[PDB]
Amino acid sequence: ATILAEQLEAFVDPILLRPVDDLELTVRSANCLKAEAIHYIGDLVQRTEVELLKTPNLGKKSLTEIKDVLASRGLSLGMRLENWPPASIADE
Amino acid sequence: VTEVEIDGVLHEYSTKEGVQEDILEILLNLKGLAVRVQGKDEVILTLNKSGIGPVTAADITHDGDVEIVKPQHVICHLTDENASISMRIKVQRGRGYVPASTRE
Amino acid sequence: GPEEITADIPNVGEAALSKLDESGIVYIGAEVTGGDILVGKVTPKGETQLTPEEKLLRAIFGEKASDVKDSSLRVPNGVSGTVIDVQVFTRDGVEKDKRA
Amino acid sequence: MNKEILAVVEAVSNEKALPREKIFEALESALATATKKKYEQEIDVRVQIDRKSGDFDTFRRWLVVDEVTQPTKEITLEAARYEDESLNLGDYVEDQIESVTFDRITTQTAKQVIVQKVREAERAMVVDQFREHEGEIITGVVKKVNRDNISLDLGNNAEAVILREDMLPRENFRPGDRVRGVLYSVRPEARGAQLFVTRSKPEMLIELFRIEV
Repeated sequence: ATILAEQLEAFVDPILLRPVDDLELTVRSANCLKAEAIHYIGDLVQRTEVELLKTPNLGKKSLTEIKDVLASRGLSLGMRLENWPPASIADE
Repeated sequence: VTEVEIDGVLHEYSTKEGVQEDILEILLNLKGLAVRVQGKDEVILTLNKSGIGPVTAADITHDGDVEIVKPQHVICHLTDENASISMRIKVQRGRGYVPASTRE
Repeated sequence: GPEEITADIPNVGEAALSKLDESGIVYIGAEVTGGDILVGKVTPKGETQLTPEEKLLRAIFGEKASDVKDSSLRVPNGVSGTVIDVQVFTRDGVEKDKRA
Repeated sequence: MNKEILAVVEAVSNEKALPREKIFEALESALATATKKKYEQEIDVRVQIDRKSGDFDTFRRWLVVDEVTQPTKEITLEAARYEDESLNLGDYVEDQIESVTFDRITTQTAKQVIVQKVREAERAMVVDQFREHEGEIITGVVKKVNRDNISLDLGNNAEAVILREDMLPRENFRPGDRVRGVLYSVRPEARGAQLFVTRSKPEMLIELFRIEV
């Protein structure tokens, strides 16, 4: 093996991060939140439900759809973010 | 090459309206494609061609590192005025012979 | 009652009908393995008589005149393939489903 | 409001004295169980019992607390400030809904889960029946012979288990014989109330002589 080697050394939250339109509900339930220039459900969780109920852009059926979405407790739980990002949501 | 996705083709045993070879023969002609890649593991090449005549291997929209070494290679023959193929080709590195039955 | 050719059947898994459409028949082009489901088919079971514990199930679910087992067609154990062509023939009078 | 459940409520051969409404909830979650597997968790036994309705739509809950345990059923007062502090401490305020699990299909599995729920209700009823007496000098007839255990069959579809440790050493019993003793198990047993008699205790023959003289 020494001879043959020397013969070769000259070669070698996921619901909040998802969009409102990605929700299982209809497009109207997403558009009710999207009328306030919201694209992510994290923006919906950043605002209170009372603040959304004080705007007539949401409808009566949209309130029931929002309740059905909040029944899973992933969104609209009355939270407050920095702007968008949590610590797990970090830039890398 | 590993994967091909012709646009209007469900399974490889079908036929596309306006090309005088089957989809299986197009897969053999793409299997014989001689291509160099430079700085990637795998790469996706794009092919678009419309009009009467051959679809040579030089009709692939080449990326910034993929280099075809034989551009006269025929794949198939389009045979009508408005009948066009549009496929995505997946070309990757490897070693030996890796068939389809082992590894969509 | 008759048999149900629809996908709506029990004892399944995401691996039980992840290649079937919304009406039981496998797609044209779905490359299957040995032992998947091509056509989902459920048949009737026992009749006997209406039990005391099943007296409420006698008529409270539309099509509750039949039971439900499992007799779906499967690829015989050993062969792969790619489904290239599906034929559906219907005896006249029977409701055509959405894929027919 | 099809009124099918209304007349399905009043069957009522065996669940007249049993909790009717609870059996609808039971059967409704059983229609909702069977082929559910996605959603977020499972279903919900709790559901707005609307007698009139009949097909009570499985509603969810939010349970107002001051704690962070049971994530899909958790409120606080600070979250109740968006509702203008209308929520109080400890309430079970429902703020969500659920649907059904289907078709052709999923409903003999729903029949199967309807049966499962009926069985659970029957077990509860049997427990209540055994609690009514709470151990007495009743007899019975052997039917099955298990390892170090004797199965007895009484009246009104009732079964009792005879421990071999509470039995006589030489005196061996078999099927077809009739034995009598005092039970001492009707509370916590196993999926109901396993009637456990003891034909070896003194109080066992306390009324045995009383039955004669």
